[PDB]
Amino acid sequence: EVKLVESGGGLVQPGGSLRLSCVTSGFTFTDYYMSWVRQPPGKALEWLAFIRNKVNGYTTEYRASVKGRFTISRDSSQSILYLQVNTLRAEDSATYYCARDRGGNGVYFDYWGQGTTLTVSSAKTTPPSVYPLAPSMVTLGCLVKGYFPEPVTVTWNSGSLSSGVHTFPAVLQSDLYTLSSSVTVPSSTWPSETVTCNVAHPASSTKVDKKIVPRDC
Amino acid sequence: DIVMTQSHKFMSTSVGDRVSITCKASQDVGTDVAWYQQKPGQSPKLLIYWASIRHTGVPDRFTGSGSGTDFTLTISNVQSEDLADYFCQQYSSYPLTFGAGTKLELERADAAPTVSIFPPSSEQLTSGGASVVCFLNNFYPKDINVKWKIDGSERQNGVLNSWTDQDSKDSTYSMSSTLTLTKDEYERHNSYTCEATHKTSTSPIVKSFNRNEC
Ligand SMILES: [Zn+2]
Ligand SMILES: [Zn+2]
Ligand SMILES: [Zn+2]
Ligand SMILES: [Zn+2]
Ligand SMILES: [Zn+2]
Repeated sequence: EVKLVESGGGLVQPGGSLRLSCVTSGFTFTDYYMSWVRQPPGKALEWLAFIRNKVNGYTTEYRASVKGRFTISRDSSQSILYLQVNTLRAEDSATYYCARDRGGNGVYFDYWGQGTTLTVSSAKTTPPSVYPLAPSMVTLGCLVKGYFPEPVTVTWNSGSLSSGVHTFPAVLQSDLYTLSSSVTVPSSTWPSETVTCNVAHPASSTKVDKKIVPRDC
Repeated sequence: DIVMTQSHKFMSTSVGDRVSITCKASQDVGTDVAWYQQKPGQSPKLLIYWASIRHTGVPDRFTGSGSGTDFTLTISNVQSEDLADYFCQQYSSYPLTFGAGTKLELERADAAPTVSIFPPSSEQLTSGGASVVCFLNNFYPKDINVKWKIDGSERQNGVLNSWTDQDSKDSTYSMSSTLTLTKDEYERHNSYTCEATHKTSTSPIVKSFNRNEC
């Protein structure tokens, strides 16, 4: 049915410009209001703009703070919605949501896309360093240190080990993130069977495997 | 402009109970109010529009009510799949504004944390660094405090803390603490201690290791 997929996010330096995209499917695109909403870290959602349907002349309405900075538009022959952004500052870092609207001028958002994450900073992309954490039930782990920017995904045994896994959110310090993950397995399954954590950092094309081996002390 | 104020950022409840999430508007918005649900790592989902009309596919447990400035989203018979963030929205006047959200936390009996301490790995020591990690898993309630002790003295600089959200399986919380030092500094001390203060124990849970034994 209704489906929305956003693209265009990533790391961008301050003062730059870019265009976000939203590919829609499952409904007649030219018949519905479309909008953009952003979600800053630890802050309430902020509506940015919306554009009306064909019967209403495709007119636009903007948040006063973003007028002259942000531009919403539709593709001429495809079911794609765009959002042009310029003069980017660190405050623009957020998850940007594409949404289909209902209610006419009383706009509410009945279907949201998955969202695309934008990070505005001058910090340099850095790959992570993965360190093992070794000591009836035993707890192992992996330490991911010194990477930028987000995100980083962690699996255990290529996805086959999912029970008892705690992956903690990343913490920023001096323009570098730090993340850790823990797993608890029965002592009769380790180290008799291998336990390996997999770390992915697509911003630097990094994919590390780290086998957890027991220690002598 | 119009501000939607959700007075509670967190609300406690149990499975099978009834929850009322309130939302207060800065001025009269009539019934031009919508409600949404957002799970961690997922997109928002429309629950109610026009103050009281359930969206298609929304279960009958979610009900909206209110007129003017005070609105409420009531969830009868709370299920485990309702652990999420809930926020309101007004469309009486532009710009459209949202509430800050209210997260539903599940009630359960107390639980002491399982504490584990880890010395630095050979990979990091070869690079010249030394990080010590302390895992604190499956405790309740979420209120906890961790202190790092080096040779008996508390250390605060170089500590990084991180907390998980409520576990979707046992309704507990977890926390990780990483004390980062240089290799030279790490080799100049013996005992490294991670102390966990929790309401489940009158005395703190202590986990430590000695470098002389390794
Ligand atoms: Zn709808
Ligand atoms: Zn768990
Ligand atoms: Zn709380
Ligand atoms: Zn109205
Ligand atoms: Zn020292």
